[PDB]
Amino acid sequence: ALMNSDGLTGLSNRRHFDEYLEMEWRRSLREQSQLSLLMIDVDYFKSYNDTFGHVAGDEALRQVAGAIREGCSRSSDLAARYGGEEFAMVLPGTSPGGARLLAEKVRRTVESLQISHDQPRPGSHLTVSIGVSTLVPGGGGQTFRVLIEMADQALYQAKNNGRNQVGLME
Repeated sequence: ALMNSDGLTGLSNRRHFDEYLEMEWRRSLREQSQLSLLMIDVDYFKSYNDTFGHVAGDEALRQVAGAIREGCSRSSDLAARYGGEEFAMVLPGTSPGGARLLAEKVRRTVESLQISHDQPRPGSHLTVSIGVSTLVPGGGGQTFRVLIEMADQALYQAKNNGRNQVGLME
């Protein structure tokens, strides 16, 4: 077993990520500071594995992890593979605008890989959709997972508005 990382990509694993996110949520709750989150998801990944095989798939995920840690400039940022082709990045102290720009950096860096795909049509390249959320944590029964929920809602927006794009929550 691995304690903090993902075997395939070498990024953080889900458990390590969730724990960090909860600490940062609570930090932001006490500071009343903005906490942003990216949920990043390879487009047409099912088709991709079916057509090119799980080895090709794994190599693609590895390259995407590379794109992702590249966007992971600042020490306080943390990137994980949440599961399958789903990744996550926490961005403490990051405004909606800053979160969105960084997601665009990641999105473009993924396109720069030029990984050939035949979706949405022959001659295409691998892309990611990204949901961005940001919140100043509040009172009552509101856990850190609301931030994930918001990003996942943003992710649906991006996925249903044509993919290869960033969705936004607020």
